[PDB]
Parts: sequence; C-alpha cells; structure tokens
Amino acid sequence: DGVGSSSGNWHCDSQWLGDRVITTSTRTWALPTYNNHLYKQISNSTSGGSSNDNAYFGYSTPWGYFDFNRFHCHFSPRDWQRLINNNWGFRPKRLNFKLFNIQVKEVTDNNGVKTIANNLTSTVQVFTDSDYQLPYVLGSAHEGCLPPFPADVFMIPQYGYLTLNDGSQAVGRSSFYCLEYFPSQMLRTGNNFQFSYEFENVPFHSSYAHSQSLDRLMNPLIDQYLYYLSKTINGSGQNQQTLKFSVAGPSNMAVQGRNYIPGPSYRQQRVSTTVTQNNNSEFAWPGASSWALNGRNSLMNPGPAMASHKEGEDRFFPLSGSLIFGKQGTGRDNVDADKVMITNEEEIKTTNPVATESYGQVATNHQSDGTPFKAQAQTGWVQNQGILPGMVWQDRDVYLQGPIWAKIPHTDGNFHPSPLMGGFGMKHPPPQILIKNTPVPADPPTAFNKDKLNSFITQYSTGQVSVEIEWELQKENSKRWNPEIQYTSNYYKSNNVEFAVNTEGVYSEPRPIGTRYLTRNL
Amino acid sequence: DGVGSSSGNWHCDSQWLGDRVITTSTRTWALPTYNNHLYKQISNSTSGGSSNDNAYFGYSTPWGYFDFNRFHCHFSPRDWQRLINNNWGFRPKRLNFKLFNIQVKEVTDNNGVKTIANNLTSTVQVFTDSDYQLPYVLGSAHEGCLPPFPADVFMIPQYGYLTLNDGSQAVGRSSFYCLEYFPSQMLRTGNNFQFSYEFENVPFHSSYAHSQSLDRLMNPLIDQYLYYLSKTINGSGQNQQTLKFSVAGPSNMAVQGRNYIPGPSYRQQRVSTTVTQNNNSEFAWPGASSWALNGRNSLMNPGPAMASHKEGEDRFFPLSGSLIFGKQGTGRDNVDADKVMITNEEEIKTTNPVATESYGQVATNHQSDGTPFKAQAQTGWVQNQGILPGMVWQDRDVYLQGPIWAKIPHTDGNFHPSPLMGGFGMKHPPPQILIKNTPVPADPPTAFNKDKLNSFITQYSTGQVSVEIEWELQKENSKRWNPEIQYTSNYYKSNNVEFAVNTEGVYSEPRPIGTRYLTRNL
Amino acid sequence: DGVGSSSGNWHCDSQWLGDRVITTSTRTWALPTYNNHLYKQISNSTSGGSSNDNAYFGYSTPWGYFDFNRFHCHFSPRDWQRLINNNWGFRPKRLNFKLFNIQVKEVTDNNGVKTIANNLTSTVQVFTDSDYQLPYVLGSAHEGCLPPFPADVFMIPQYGYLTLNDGSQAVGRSSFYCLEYFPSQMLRTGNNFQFSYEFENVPFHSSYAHSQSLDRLMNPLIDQYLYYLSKTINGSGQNQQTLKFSVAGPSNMAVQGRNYIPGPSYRQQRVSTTVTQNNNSEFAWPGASSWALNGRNSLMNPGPAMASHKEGEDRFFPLSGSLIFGKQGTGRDNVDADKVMITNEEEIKTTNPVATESYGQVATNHQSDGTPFKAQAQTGWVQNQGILPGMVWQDRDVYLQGPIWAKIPHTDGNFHPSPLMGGFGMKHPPPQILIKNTPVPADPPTAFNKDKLNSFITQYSTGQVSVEIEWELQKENSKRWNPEIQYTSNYYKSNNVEFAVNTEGVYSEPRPIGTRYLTRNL
Repeated sequence: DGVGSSSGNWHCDSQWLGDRVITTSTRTWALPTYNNHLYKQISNSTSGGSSNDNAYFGYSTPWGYFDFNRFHCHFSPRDWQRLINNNWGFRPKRLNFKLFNIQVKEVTDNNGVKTIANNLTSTVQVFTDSDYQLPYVLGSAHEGCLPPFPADVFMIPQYGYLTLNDGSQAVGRSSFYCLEYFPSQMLRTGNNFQFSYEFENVPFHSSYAHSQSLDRLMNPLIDQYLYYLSKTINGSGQNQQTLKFSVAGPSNMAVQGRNYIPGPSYRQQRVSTTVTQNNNSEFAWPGASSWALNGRNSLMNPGPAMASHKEGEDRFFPLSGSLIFGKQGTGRDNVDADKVMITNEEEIKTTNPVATESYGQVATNHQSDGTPFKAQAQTGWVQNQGILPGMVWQDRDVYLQGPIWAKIPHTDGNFHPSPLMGGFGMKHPPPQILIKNTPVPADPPTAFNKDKLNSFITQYSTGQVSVEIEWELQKENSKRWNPEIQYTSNYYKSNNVEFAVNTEGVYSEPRPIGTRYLTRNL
Repeated sequence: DGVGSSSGNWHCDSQWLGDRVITTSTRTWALPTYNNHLYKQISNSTSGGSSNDNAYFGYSTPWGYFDFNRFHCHFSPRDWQRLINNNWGFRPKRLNFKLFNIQVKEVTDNNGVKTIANNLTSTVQVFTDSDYQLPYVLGSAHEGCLPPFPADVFMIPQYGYLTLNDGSQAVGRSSFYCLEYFPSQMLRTGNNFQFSYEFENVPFHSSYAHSQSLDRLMNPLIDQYLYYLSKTINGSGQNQQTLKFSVAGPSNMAVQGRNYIPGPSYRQQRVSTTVTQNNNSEFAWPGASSWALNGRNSLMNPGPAMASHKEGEDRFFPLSGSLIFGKQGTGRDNVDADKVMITNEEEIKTTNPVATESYGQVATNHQSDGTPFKAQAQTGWVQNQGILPGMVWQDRDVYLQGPIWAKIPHTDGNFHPSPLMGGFGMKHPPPQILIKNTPVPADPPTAFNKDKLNSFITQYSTGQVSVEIEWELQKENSKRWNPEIQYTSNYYKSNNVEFAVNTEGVYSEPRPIGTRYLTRNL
Repeated sequence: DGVGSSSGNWHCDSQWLGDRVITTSTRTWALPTYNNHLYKQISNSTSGGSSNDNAYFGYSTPWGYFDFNRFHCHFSPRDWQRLINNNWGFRPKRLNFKLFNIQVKEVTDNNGVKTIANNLTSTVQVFTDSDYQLPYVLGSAHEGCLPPFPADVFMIPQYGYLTLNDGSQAVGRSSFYCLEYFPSQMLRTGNNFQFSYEFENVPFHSSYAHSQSLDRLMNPLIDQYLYYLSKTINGSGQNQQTLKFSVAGPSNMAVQGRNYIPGPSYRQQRVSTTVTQNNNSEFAWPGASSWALNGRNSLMNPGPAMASHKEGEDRFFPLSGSLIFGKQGTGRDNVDADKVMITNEEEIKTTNPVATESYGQVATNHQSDGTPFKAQAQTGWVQNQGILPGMVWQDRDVYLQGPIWAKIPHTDGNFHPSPLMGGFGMKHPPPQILIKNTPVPADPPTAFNKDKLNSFITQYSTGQVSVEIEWELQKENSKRWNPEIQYTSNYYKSNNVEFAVNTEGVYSEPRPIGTRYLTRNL
C-alpha cells in the first residue's frame, strides 16, 4: 500500500456460468480540475440566452462522476451476441466497483514549456451517493461513459445539476448542493477505493420477439360461439333497416371477440428516409409530438414504446419516437442521415401499435333515423390512447450502445416505471460515484489575508476503474421446430472488420444491436 | 387394466361443502383423424383470399384438443342458480382431468358398405402443454367445448394455430410447431390418462351488483365544507363579471367534490333492436370502434367493460361492446335478431360509463375578456378516456355459456389483465390437453420405398372425459333489509321446460344467465 | 403387457443439460414381408447385367433393419442451430433404443377387395448384431432412415449384403449369412424391445472454422532470423551466377520458414455451376478421379477432405469431392442442378488444399551450368500428395442431413479412420438392429409333403421406435472481440417457412446446414 506497489490488477473478461454472466471491465481514466475548484451558478442566461422551453437554472461543480450506464461498457460485441442469441431475458443482480492505481500529476507551464511531474502527496477525493441525496444525472443518456473499447483512455465528465427555475432565475424552492458536505474517502497513490452494490429486483428484459400477433391468437380452424352484427340494411332503398348477425370465424378474423388489446399510443409524425417523399417544409419542431410542463414544451422523445413502422415501410421512422445513435466520427450539429444510426422498433408490432398511426376509431355520435336529423354512424380517429384494462404491450428494446438503468423519480405515483429510453427502472439504482482532485494551493502570501485562496497548483489525476456486474439469465426452452433468427456477422469481404479498429486505431460500432432475435409465443 | 375391464367410472355431480363447490363433469367424445395425419400450412390464400384485415398464416395439425373453458361445461343451470343467488364471488382453485374407456375403431368402406370394427391394438396419443410452449388457442371463445347437456356426445375440435404473417406470406420470425416433438402418453384400450392442475391465485369474480352509484356516495342530509363556483356574471349587460361561490350540498349533488370517478371508456356505436330507429345505411363495419395493429384493423369486441345502455334504454346495445350468444339451432351467417341472445351489461352502470356515451367534457380553450379575441368557455366531448388515478370500475360479467379463463399474453407489461370477454386472467391457465389417433399404416409395398407412407387404415377413437374443478366461494353477509333480486324460473305454463330437452331430445339454453343478482354497497 | 395395454410412450424432445444434449426421437414404422420370407442370391446378372466396375454378388434377406445414422433423425433444425451456434465440438456418448406398440396385421385380398385385420397371435422378430458378425450396411449413406419430421411414417428398408465376386459369379471365399442363425427376441403385441449401447471414445467433431490460415501464422511485424535464397544471377548477361540471401519478413510471407504444411490432396476435376463455362464434352465418368481395386474402378467420392474452391470461386465444385443432397421431391435419374443441394467445403481452406488445384510444385531435375547440357531448374505439379510428417488438416464437415457414424473396416492397418463422407469412425459402432415378421403359413395340405411351405398369410407389422442419444458438448470459450458468424433464418417474407411443411403437408429441408460457424485460432 505504498508508492512502489500497485493497488489493483487489470480485470477485463466475462464468465458464463450457466444461468449467470459476470462481466468485468477495466479502463484507464483521466480526471482534470473542473471549474477551477469552484461551484458556479449556471443558467441559460450565462449560456448566452435561449427560449422559454430551453431555460434552466443550476450549478456546475468541480466534481467528476463515473458513468457506466451503457451496455457496451460491460459487454463486448461477441458477449452481446451470445446473450441475445441464447437467452430469453436478462437482468443485473450485483455490482462491484474499484478505483486503483491513482496517480496525481502536477503541470507547470513556464515560458510555454509544459512539464508534467508526479505529486506523490496529492490526494483524490471519491464518494458514492448511496443515500440518493444528490440530483441523479445518470439515466439521462449522457456522454462520458467507459469507452466500449477496453484500450481507450477516457476523460471523466464534470458533474452538474439543475434545479427549479423561473426563466433564467431561481425560486425560493431551488436547492443548492455542496458535494464537500458529504463524507468522502481521500486517496493518495497506493490507496484504492471499492464498494459493492446489489441491484434491486427488476423484471427480466424481454430479449425476444413474439411469433404471434395480438389479433391472431385464435384457432384458425374453429368458429367462435360469439356473434357479431354483420348487416344493418337489407339492400338499397328506403326503410331497409334490419339486424343480421353472423358467426365470427376463420373467414372474418377482424370481427372476432378478443380478450386483450394493443398497448397505449401517442402518435408521432412520420418521416421518410427518402427525403423526396417528405413535405417541402420545416416540421422538425412544429410537427413533433410534445408534452407541456409548467408552460414549457418538451419533446416526446422517445415516448411510449411503439412499433416504428408497418410491415414493408422500413423507410419510415417516427419523428422522435426512436433512439438515434451517432456513428463514429459523427459531428455535433446538422449531420446527414448516413452519419446516424436510427434504431428500428419493429419487433413489437405484434403487441404495440405503430407509432405513426392512429390507435383506432371510436364512435362519435348516435346514428338514428329520427327523433329528427337522420345522422349516420360517425367515427373519429384516436391519436392518443391511455392505458385501458386488458391492454398488453412490450417495452422498448435495449441496445449494445444504449442505456442500462434509470432512477425512477421519487413521486407519489407512477405507472410501469420502466424507462422510456429502455432499460431497468429502479427506485435505488447504482449510486453515483463522484470523484474530484483535492485542491493544492500555490504559495500563499507571507501576510495573512482573509480571502479564500484562488491560486492553485495545476493538477490532474489518472488511474484505473474496474466495474464487475453479475447478470441473471433467462434461458430459452422453445419448442419451435424451424431455426430461429440470430444476430450474425456477414462473411462478405470488407475493408475493415466490424466492431474492430481501423488502420488508424479507431474503434467503431457500425450498427445498433438490439436484444430481440429469439422467438416466444404470445 | 385390460380389454375387458373398464378404466374409469362416470362422475357427474356437484358437492356444495360450504365455502367450496366441486363440480364434476363426464362426457363422451369422438376423435376423428384430422388432416389425414398431416401438418398443413394454411393462410387466407389457401382459404380463398381475403382483405388485408383478414389475412393470416398458420398451420393445421392432425391433433385434437379438449376444451372445457365455458361455465356450462361444469355447472348445471340449477347449480349456476345456486351459485349466483347465494354468493358474492367465486374463483377456481383446483382441476382434475381424466381420460378413460378409450375405444379405437377402424372403418372399412367396401363397395359402399361401411362396417366399423374394434382395433384393440391401436393407440391414442395425449399430452398436456404444461410448459405453455405451444400457441394457446383456448381463451378465444371457440366451439368444441364439452356440451352443456351431459347426455350429448361431442366431436373433439382440430388444433390449429397462427403465426406472424405478411399478407398471406410468412416472415422469418414465423414459428412452426410439430406436436410430435412433445413427449405424449400412448393409450390403448384399458389405459387411462389423468393429470391435476392447481389454479394460480386470481381475484374473486364480482357476482354482485352495486346498490350505490359512484356519484351518489354522499350523505344526502349534510352539506359539504367545500365550495364551488356557482355564478360568473351578476346579470345581463356589459361588464357584469363576478365570482360567486356556494356550498355543495344535497340540493346540488352534481357539483359535489368526489374522491373517485368512473372507469375508462372507449365509445361504441349505438344500435337499436327496433330497426326502424336505426339509420337507413350500412354501418356495421364502417361505424364500428376498432384498433389497428401493424396496419390491420381489428374490431374492438367486446372492448373495455362498459354499461350497455342508460336507464330505460333497454332497446339500445353497443355495436360490438357486448357478447352475443346464438340460440339453439341458429345458423352461421345472416341470422335475425331473434335468433341470437345479446348479453346486457347494465349492472355496472353504477361505476362504469355507458358504452354508447361520451365519458364527459373537458375544457378546450382559455375563456377571457381580452389580452383580444373575447373567447367563451369551450368544452369538448371525451370519446375515449384512458386510466386515470382515482378511477374505479367493474369487470365484465361472466355467463353460464360464457368463457371461464384466458391466458394473459406473455408481455413485458399489462394493466388489469382480466380478460375482456370476461373470466379469470392467468399467466399459467389450465394447460391445453392435445389428443390424436396414432396413425396405423395400411399394407406397405413389398419393395422398399423411401417416400413416407400416405395410405392409412381409416380410424377414429371414442371415450369418456372427466373434468373436476373445485371453486372457492365468497359467501354474502349483507345487512340489507329488503329482499334481493334473484334469478328464478317463471311459473307460467309453456310448451317446454326451460333448460331442458324438447320433444326431439334437443337441449337448449333459452337465455344468458349472468352472475350479478345479489347486492353490495360501494 | 397384454393386448389392451400400451407397451411404451411417445418420447420426442431434447434436453440441454449444460455440457450434454439428450435427443430423443420417436417414429412410427411399417415393416412389410420382404422377399416372400426367402433368402435370394442377387448379382448384376440377376439385375440385368452391367459393366465390370458394377459387377457384384450377394444376397437379399427377408429381414428389415433400423437406420438412424443421420443427424436429422435426432436433431430438429432448431436444435441443430443451437448446437452449431454455441459449441466448438460434439460427440455421441450413449444410445438407448426402444421398439414398442407392435401391431401385426394380416391382409386378405378376395375378389379384388382388400381388408386388413389384426393378427393378435403373430410375432415380430428383432435382434441386434452386437458382435458385428454380419456385414455392416449402415455407414453407406443409404435411404430408409427415420424421417426428419416426427409426424412421418416410414417403411423399414430391406437388409441385403454383398460378398466377394468374380464378375457375376461367386468364389469359394464368398460367405453366406443366414440371419435366422442368430438368437432373436420374438415379440407379440404387448411385448417391447429395448437395448442400450455405449459409444466408444471418438474425438470431438470440429464444429468450428479457423480464423487463421496455415501460411499466415507468423507475427506480421517481426522478421525471422532465417534466411532464404533470393537472387541467383546478378543480372542479364553470361556468367552472372551468384547467391544472394535475404531475411524472410513481413514483406515476403511466401518464403518464410514454416513448421506445418497443408494436409494431403487427391486432385478432383473442376466443374462450374455455370454450364457455359464447362467444356462441351461428356466428362462425368471419363474425367473423374478414381481408385482401382482388384481391377475394378471406383469413383473417388467424396475422397479426402479438401477445400471445395478458392476464394471467390463459389461457382466451382469438385466433380465428386463433395456430398450432393437431393431436394424434397427430386427424382432419381438425370435431375437438374437446381434439384440438388451441393455441399460446400470452404471452411477448411485455411488448412486443407483446394480439391481442384495441385498440392504444389516439386523440383524434377538438377539445374547446372555443365558437367554438359545446361539444364534450367524444372518443376512439376503435385496432383496427389500423401501424408507427410508435419502435415495438419481438417476432416469433412457433418451436416444435418448427413451421416453420423461409420464402421471402421476390420483391417490390420488404417490411418485416421474418420469416415470420408463425414462423421465419427468407430471399430464398434451402434449395432445393426434387424427386424422381420415371423412367417405364418397358410393352410397346409392334409397329406404330408416334404417340401418347404411356400404359401403364407400376407402380413405386415407396424409400431413405434424410440432412439435416445446423449451427446457430449465442447463449449466455446473464445476471446474474440467482434461478433461471430451464426446460422440464422432470413426474416424476408416467403410463401413457406423454411424447415416446415407446405400446404400439402410435405416437410422439406431447403438447404444443407453444416457445423462450422464458430471460430477458432490455429
């Protein structure tokens, strides 16, 4: 436990012990000095102004935090392929976290010459928010995760949070959090940090696609014993009203009585990847589904889990109803459609309604012959449908580069708190691990000054972080006779191997990989 | 356990042991050879074509299956009357199933003369899908159940199933199931089959009607301590705006604050049994409520549990919001209204909204005097209302000829998975019992041929099936003073006794019998 | 154990218990009377004459035999997909065989009317050749196996064998075997037959493809410490002979010294599936590789395991170097290339030489300047290469519809006795199970006659056969980062599901499935 002794080893592999997977990931991180050791109030005013919908108020802290809330942080693409091709479900069970091999380095820039030296006596501060007393910024699909490639060195993102705002201003209910008010472990080189976390009970993720649709669960050979209204008029002419009933059978599956109905919907605008088929107007914001909160409009993104498109309409995607990942090297603003990877939520069209279609039709009046307007039967489209009893649905798929978990907001009530971006919703998710370099002041004046010191030695830290997660598996025991669909590589020759490095050593993920390849009955 | 020894006895009675009922039913079945021992791919194309909404893809198997998912399979009408007149609730607890007295018979048709002989060495195959690995076709309200009359001999329906389809075609995710891939018990004459099943915990069915409505739960003698806005203008004329408040009391029950609100609605078209009152147009399909799934429209039938009609409007029924049973001898297509029995869901008007009415009104704008349009208060009808917190409702009633249970689809999420057609929703319902005659080939050629044999001895099997179900009872302990409504026969003379046989030995059920005759408070 | 009691149950499923698979298959068979209960000498003369290469001598017995020496007899396509996608190797360990539900039926044809009746007292004879005293006809890729689809009823093939021949004649060393000279179990209806067999130790089948080639096993960054002759002349002109040596390095991988060399070769003629590229002549027999035995030419089919084609030359296949399976419904003679499925042995091009190429070049002379002919260095192509020390190779792949095992001939010596058609070579394979209906004579004359009876009651038997095989698994533990190639179905829509039945109930296997999808290093 000294300068010349390593405080940990590199553990990066996966063990498949039957119904369990234990994934271990080790990475090398670099933590700079954020905010010059200061807490700073931030708002849209300090960011250059914005609209009402984009107004915010918060604080940026000098702390960094560790993010491993993405599946590629733990699963290699081959491990992901094994998991998705051989299992009907999975869920996290246990977590082990390690910080070790801490190195604090001081940087001196004299006459433009940058020299870096070791600071053996400097300390790095780390603690976990095990009581969830801090704002939870994981589960917001942020950058700064452990890189998917184990050989990549990553920078720890800076921790900030938002509070209640009235425009760019704060209200009396706004909370300010000082992270130095928490007990934290102080680490010199030779010290290591470790903590274990047990995942709370969450349902298995449905890593399967249904081979039956909700409207085709009947026996296609046997009639029903239920009748339906099939004819209301005997023919053309006046006063031909009648009531005729027929048996609902295989020839007319649409009218058959059913026990369960598709899940809820919140219609999204339909956008074509073939740009010539889209309207010649700007409708990204104006034509998007949204919800209002305290007078602020927020995009419904990705919203309720719905089928991306109908059968054969692969070129259509909902405006903001799907996760859109960026390809390697993709820029930040105004990138083309070929530089992004739009996830396709088609496997749930068997139970979930299509995102870009109406849920259905409802009657809107009373048809009558008189007493005295002679109104015909009128129907209206259902653009948004809330939860009804007897409704079943599938949640959004998880992806190799997608999020794993989210914190369920602490509220009086929630319904199906599975995160909308996909993953496992927990009231007590893995706690935030916050890290920060302890400030080392420069030489103070020889005469006392009451002002806080504002000159510090330039410093940064580096080290290794190890995350070990044990996942429970739900083995598939299907009796299906024909072979299933599996995720596979394509044998055809290419310049580069997919999910490998290119000639410049740049690792890339060419496509998003879901979990729903195996098949289950409804 | 031989040819000359019976392998079981006839058990058909009910025992009322206080808080439990044990119903036993024995029937004689006949199982033919289905599909000539073949699995056949079926689709709407092979059925003669159809529309997009009626397209399907699946397989017809040579197997038959046992159906007893109807209440008249276990309850005699007198037993049903006892149950509905003396109990506030009931639910299944245990199941016992028996197959015995198997007789396999061979049929030879020589020169048009049909002679039937015993085949003592032939075998019948039976197994239960206890792991739910096969598509579940029970819970689709299909024919082929055990006949309500114990003296009737019934034919076992053929088992088929549907998979994913793209029109009449299959997709790569479509599953083919071979039922010979399951271990099954092989029965000659003298062998019997038996298995027991324990029903999973389900809520008691509400076999009661509420004597209080949701909007009349207050004390009709005492005022509330809450106020409501009663007047907004002092009188006729300009600039008369004001705000007047009044105590919500017995004189104005409509404006009283309430804790709970009626359940969800999905408006249905209103149809009159008096055909002269209906519109002179065809609106059975065009005017019907529906939901869309993968671009296919399916009738909302019967949909969410809603009151069939308002008070006094017994002639009105929702277009597809109620179960319609056929009378004895009713044909298949285009039968008159007198040949069907339309169930009436009126007992739930105390908590559930009327199926053919709007849920209510919601404000659609901001009323104002200016700043500058002078908009009045505008309201819009709510045709469909999803689940809101604080909402209570009653599920659909069960009937003597209605279904008992349904399999909850295996999905990530569901809400109130009680089946919409009525009954008990279970994740592990009673398993499908599949039966099939083992093929007995005719004489093969004396020279080897690699082709599968396609000439078989014509065979069918017959036997007895016994189903014993134990039901838990919820005894009523009402303190109501006046006598209750009970189901009763009418003493008035008639040509035939109801729920008996006619002069030709034809058993008939004259009317549908619900469960909601006793009374409970809200 | 009587007429009215079943003697066994239908067992058809697979259990995946980690490192083991237990596949159980049950089928319905039909055994006719073969050869009219007679042993008949057969030869090419009795078959209508032939050439010298096709001459044979043998006997056809009245016995049938059970064949399950094909992988689709035990593995469903989904089980095969699991095995090939998740395992690096497999091998059989144990066998269990069952005959039960025997039914012997007599056929009487009076005046052209065929009536089939049960013969309860008739007996079926079955025994296993556990001592391998009979000629072994399994392992010859014959028809008559258990059908891949469990619902198909198959006819048991007739047992025959060949002995030494001189043309159509026999020699003194020819052996005649009477199968009634073996003790056999006699089964009436109600009797069952069972025996267990333990597979002898065989190597795991290599169900993987190499990700490294034999000529690319070096470090591509480091030179070798070995030198090679790079230049023999200083330039153009007389008397320019020299000897220059260079380091074998990454720039010249062809000349690097290597420890191991590709396996043996026996060149095959190259045939193009594009018929316009083939020579306009008949070369199927004349241009084929063959071996001679006692003056008889036999096709080298499929011969030593060699790569089917070079990279990119998928249209080329060796003339007789690959297994060619027939599609469902394919005829017997002169069928088109689209009616057969030619297996492609491309995964072994990393270690095995291409079947249609020369093994390499060898020097054929001494180059010299004189003493006095001035001979240049001459090389000759190696069309066939025997085993050399330091040679490594991969055996032929196994297929879902391919053979499982073969009997190693009882000889003084053999090398690598893995069967050339693919599978596991055993000195004591699963024994032949031979079955035959016991002859039931018709009414004999009332006066004694010494001649053997030649009038018998026409009879055939039917029943069920159960085969259970336990396979050991070699789990893969690869550290490869990128996803692997897996066998998968294609999601694209089609008229029929692959590996399912069509609209006429005809099961088909659309393509051959190998075992080599996972990846291993060399």
